[PDB]
Amino acid sequence: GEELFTGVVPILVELDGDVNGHKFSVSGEGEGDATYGKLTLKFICTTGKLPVPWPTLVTTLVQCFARYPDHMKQHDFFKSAMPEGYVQERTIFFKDDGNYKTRAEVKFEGDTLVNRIELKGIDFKEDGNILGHKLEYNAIHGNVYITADKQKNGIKANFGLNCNIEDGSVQLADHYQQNTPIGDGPVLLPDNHYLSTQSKLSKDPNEKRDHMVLLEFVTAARMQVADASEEELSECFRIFDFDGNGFIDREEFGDIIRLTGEQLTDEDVDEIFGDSDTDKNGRIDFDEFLKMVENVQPIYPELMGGVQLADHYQQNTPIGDGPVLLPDNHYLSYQSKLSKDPNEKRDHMVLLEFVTAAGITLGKGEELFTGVVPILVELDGDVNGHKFSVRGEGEGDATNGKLTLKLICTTGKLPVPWPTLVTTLLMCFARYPDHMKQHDFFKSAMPEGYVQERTIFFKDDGNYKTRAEVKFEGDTLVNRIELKGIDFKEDGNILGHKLEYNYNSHNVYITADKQKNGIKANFKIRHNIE
Ligand SMILES: [Ca+2]
Ligand SMILES: [Ca+2]
Repeated sequence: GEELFTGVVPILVELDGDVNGHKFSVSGEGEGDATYGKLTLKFICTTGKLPVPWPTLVTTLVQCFARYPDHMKQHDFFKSAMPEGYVQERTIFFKDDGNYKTRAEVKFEGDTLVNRIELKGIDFKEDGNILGHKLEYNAIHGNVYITADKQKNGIKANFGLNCNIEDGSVQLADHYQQNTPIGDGPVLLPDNHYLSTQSKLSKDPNEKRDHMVLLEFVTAARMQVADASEEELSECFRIFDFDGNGFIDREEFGDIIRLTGEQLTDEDVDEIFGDSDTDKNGRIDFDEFLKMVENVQPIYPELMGGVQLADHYQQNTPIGDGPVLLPDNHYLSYQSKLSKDPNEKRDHMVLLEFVTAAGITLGKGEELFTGVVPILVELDGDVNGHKFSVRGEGEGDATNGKLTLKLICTTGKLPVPWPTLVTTLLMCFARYPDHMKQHDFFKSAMPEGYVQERTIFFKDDGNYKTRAEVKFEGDTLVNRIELKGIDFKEDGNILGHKLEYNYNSHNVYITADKQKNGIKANFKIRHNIE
């Protein structure tokens, strides 16, 4: 016990850095107010031009200023180590680039809180997104998951931080953190929890040097099921239970836990599954899931926090009278990269989709997709009376389950966010493994093609109804769509444009519909809000 953080405390930050031999120094000053979770800092590069983007360094450049609510004061390791302070060490893995390693001492000198850091970066690409300065200068946010490290009298933390790339895509930085106290005195060791962190980056008009003004909020939180509605907990469970049978099995848990962060091995996954399946029946029931949400703090905040759910109900029917393949149950694993063509002036979306068939253990018109195949996409839509059109082109590569599209709004400004149309705007380009080729309805209906219909239910907002014909005209695969949307809120997340420009991974669970000579599927899409 000793909260030197009752009122407003002055901060000093000093960083000495070396990334791929490019050395630099940063100095910062400002103030922290713990009782709100508020930091205000200005940082100067004192060595001229900073050889990495400012937002890569935000996390390195004072978690002692977090606001711990009254029910969590006994979980604040950071303040408990003051005034002698703590060592903070990290490794930060930039996906498809290099890594930073950092060591800092955070402590009081007089009445000023000081963060002193050495940072070493290696194996960066000289023209990747970091050394090539291809990151936007925006705002970053995330949740820092804290667990006790009893053996060092400290804490560990892990989190994935996303920063926007200039092309509209998203750069992942995987953080592994360790804190240990400098002095010998007692410290608070916490239950599992997280810091909700928002960072706002701006410039000072009156500063010539390379620099960053930072406004940051940090709030401690701990997920408790008692703080969520039956509806919210049901939804969360259904993300996991994507085959709809009412229980979570090991294959399901595998895929869906890996959406909470990139940091889990097959063994971590076996361990959490084993610990959550309290009666050892090989499935996680609803009650077991409730306790697993408190035990594994990332589950709810990462799957459902700041997320607009979109419930998809889908049906596919052949256009021709020819024989088709009606599959056994299975799913399509989807990953999606959204970006922007820097030379297109119209409102548009570049969409890259990776699609592979899974979920059956090894335990005719396919020939048309051997084959890089050109695509045409045409959508005409009406949402709450707002008319629009999209027209696009690209290519599908079935054997790598890859497709690329550029999609243009030809009616000016698109009155809904582009991500709400991703599922509407080519399942025939899935890669079906060799043991599942007899389960690929989509290719089997080509060249005459299939009708794809859906209803999409945006939680606490309106719905889209869609009908598309997917077929070959010549050597071009064509998706033609009508969409009708009703009962949207004019300032909800769709018509108010409050959805981020990125996309999560999802599994589409497919079952046969023998009575229609087709298939159906239902899946939940998770759209990030802001
Ligand atoms: Ca299930
Ligand atoms: Ca069980």
